[PDB]
Amino acid sequence: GGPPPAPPLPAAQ
Amino acid sequence: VQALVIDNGSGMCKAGFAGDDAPRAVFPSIVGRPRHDSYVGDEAQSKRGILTLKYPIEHGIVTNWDDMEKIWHHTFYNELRVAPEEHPVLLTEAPLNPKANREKMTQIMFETFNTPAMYVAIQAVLSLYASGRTTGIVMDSGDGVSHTVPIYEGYALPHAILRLDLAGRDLTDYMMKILTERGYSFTTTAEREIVRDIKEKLAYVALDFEAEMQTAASSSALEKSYELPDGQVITIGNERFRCPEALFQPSFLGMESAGIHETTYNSIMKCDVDIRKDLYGNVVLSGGTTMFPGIADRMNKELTALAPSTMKIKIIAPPERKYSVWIGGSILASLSTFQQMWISKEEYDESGPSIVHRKCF
Amino acid sequence: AGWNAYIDNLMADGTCQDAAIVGYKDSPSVWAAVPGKTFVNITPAEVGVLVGKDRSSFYVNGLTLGGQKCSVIRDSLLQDGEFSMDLRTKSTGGAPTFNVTVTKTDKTLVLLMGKEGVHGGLINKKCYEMASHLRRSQY
Ligand SMILES: Nc1ncnc2c1ncn2[C@@H]1O[C@H](COP(=O)(O)OP(=O)(O)OP(=O)(O)O)[C@@H](O)[C@H]1O
Ligand SMILES: [Ca+2]
Repeated sequence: GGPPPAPPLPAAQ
Repeated sequence: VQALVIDNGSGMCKAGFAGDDAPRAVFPSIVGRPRHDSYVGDEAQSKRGILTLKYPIEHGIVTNWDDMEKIWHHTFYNELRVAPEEHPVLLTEAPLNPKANREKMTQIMFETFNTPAMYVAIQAVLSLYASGRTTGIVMDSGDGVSHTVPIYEGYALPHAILRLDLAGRDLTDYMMKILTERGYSFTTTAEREIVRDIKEKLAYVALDFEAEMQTAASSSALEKSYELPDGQVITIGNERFRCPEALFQPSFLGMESAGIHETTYNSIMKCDVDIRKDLYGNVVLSGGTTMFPGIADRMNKELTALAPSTMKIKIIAPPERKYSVWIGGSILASLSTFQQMWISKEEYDESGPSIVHRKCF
Repeated sequence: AGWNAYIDNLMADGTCQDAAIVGYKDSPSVWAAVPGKTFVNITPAEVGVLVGKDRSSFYVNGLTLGGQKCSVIRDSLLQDGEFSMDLRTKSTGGAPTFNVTVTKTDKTLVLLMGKEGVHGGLINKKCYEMASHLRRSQY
């Protein structure tokens, strides 16, 4: 069908 | 500059510097406390008359973390004379070491000793390294435990690892007893030590056991003499080979277990079909209890008989196999590629002791 | 967002040659993967092996990922706290093999393949961190 929307990426260092 | 290598066993600890060809320090895994502050190693054994002696490693596994910590402290400060905060440390572990133990070693290194970096490697894997291979099966037998360990490209395969509680100390004990059944007495602690030397000096593995037994009853040709420290001379006959026969026949010790040869086959058989030939082709012996003469040949024979008739079988039993673990560790920690594999202090700080689970396997 | 960005995050540091995010519920499908590599071709059958009830057969048989034959080293995929499986590829003719980690979340599998000579440890840690972020997001 289709996949869910991606959540936000983990913040970076 | 130099990484350190520490191989902690049930009986003996081996410590040194990566790069070196031998451990700089080999000493008994013992902590002694006055019977009513603490000594480790050879000093504890010397003062064993006035100390309570503890063995913090049992069957390859740490059972007393305060004692272990003292061994490590002693290792760093007295035997190697280094400060642990200046060296990355490679530590060894038993196959199938409980997760909590692995975390505890990590935490102690980083929090107690301030190591800048550390790694924990399975003992049998390091032995494979020392023999120049990446894939094979290791049969490791020390003072308190035996294991068969299938390894693929450097990675042990826990599902197929087998354990046998039957090793050097049991062998020593069994020798004590059969000699006692022969007439001479052996029961005490200093007697045990004599018998262990007899074992180390005169025992061997027979190729065909039932034939050796007849041979020893037919003539006194396989009879060897041993001088006690008491000056006196005793003669040992078939005991020479009956002692080590227990590795192949654990009934001799009242065990239902399979022997080393059969447990090697059993481990192989749990492996991926595609590697079984590479295992059969690279059976590596390691540990002190593999120093018996005749052992490699006996293993060759026993496995050939369990294998497919076309299977190529090769037993690798290096002459330096008593310290195959350390040596392998020395080799590994010296590689430029091992530098990626360290747990850094920043990583420990970031993740905690459970980092060892992601990183060491 | 979307999922392709997850693949670029994973490939950013240059240790990896392949990455995939795969949904394992319902009708399994790859949500993102590096094109022209292996993971982009995993099948629902391959996925169900990974997540299924039979956790021993794959030791003697191996398993596959996008057709690539791999050997199982560690299985903790269904375990709370670890949620991972480590694998090594198989090859023929002396061609290089590579380390793989699969990590499992609420809805996804995360799959990573190391470049030559990259330790299974780096790959596991990496795939685990990403899974851990996804679990924290209810994914
Ligand atoms: N030449 C020899 N022949 C037979 N046995 C030997 C010989 N040399 C040492 N051993 C035995 O090997 C054992 C110790 O070996 P090793 O150092 O590999 O064990 P460990 O690492 O202390 O213990 P483990 O691996 O079981 O935790 C002792 O039982 C010792 O008597
Ligand atoms: Ca050992």
